[PDB]
Amino acid sequence: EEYLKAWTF
Amino acid sequence: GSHSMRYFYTAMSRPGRGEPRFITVGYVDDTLFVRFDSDATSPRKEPRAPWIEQEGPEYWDRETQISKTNTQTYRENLRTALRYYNQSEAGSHIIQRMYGCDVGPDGRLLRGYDQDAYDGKDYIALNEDLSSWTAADTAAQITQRKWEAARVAEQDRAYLEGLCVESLRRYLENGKETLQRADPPKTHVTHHPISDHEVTLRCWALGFYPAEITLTWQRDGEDQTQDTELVETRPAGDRTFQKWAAVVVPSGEEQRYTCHVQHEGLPKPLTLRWEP
Amino acid sequence: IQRTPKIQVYSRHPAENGKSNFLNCYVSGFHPSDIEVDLLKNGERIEKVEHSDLSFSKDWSFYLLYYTEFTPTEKDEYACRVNHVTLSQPKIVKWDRDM
Repeated sequence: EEYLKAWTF
Repeated sequence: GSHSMRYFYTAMSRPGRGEPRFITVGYVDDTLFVRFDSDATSPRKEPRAPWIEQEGPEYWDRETQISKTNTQTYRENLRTALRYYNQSEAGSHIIQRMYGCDVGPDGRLLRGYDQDAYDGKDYIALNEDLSSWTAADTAAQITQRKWEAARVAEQDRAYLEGLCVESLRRYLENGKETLQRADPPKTHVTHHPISDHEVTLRCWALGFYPAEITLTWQRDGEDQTQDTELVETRPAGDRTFQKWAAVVVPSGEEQRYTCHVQHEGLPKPLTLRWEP
Repeated sequence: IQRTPKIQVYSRHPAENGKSNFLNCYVSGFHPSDIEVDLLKNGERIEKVEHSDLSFSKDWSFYLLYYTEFTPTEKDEYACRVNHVTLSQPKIVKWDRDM
């Protein structure tokens, strides 16, 4: 399962 | 044994040919189990291994949503990277990410990963402590600053220590027939004269899983690294891998050479010779 | 900045004339990801060749497997033809059952 949170560069 | 789960993202801009393509593949060890492609007819997370197919409809909806959101995130990242490197909008660029977790035989976290690259070079990576970042350059330092302010590392640590090892544990059990089966190499040595006084001895390893293997030649018990041609381990297409190592030897001297094979599927390393 | 592909052409199972098998062309170690790969039978492009989903190694370099069903014979020649930004001309690697 992936992680749903991603912050941008 | 020890196991890994990894997700791999590729985001590739293509000016004049639409928005950047976003692809995700997920692996447990050397087994692909899930894929997403933004260029698919109706993009969603798709199963690629039988043992993931028992995840219910809620799993697939949630995972598809993550990938759709990521497509946008990584498109923003491509725009941002252009700015941070003072690059033109005419060129095609690539961001890659790899992340996931390694676990031991008891299933406890060995270590976590979250790494990004830009145009094939390191950009930023979560340190093994899961609490700080290594930025490759002054551009990535801007990202580092942002991610420190937002406490991103803490949120990655929570995933890596929790859901990552939790889902990997479940997959290993559900896929125990295959994921927890090592297939040892089928080995043999071939012999081909090149010329009157030179022969090629090629040591073959076929049909093995996982991909990790060591193949070496020795002459009189001494490693022949410089004069060994070793090909990259390659997929057979049936889950298994192949590899060979070759050495050119003087005619009549074949029995001085031994091939050594190490693989997790072998209880002990093997020693092979040319068998006429 | 740019990395040229390594290329290997081989079968899934040991080759036996008249016995159906799979012909593989594994391209690896390349960057960027755009790549053109054809499998050839006697110089002509084989239709409907399938390939794996784009993946990459620990060093960020890409790899792909291209594959098709084939029944090897003594006479028929097989090869893989690869083009990439790093190559000024397509590279042809012939199938040799001993490699």
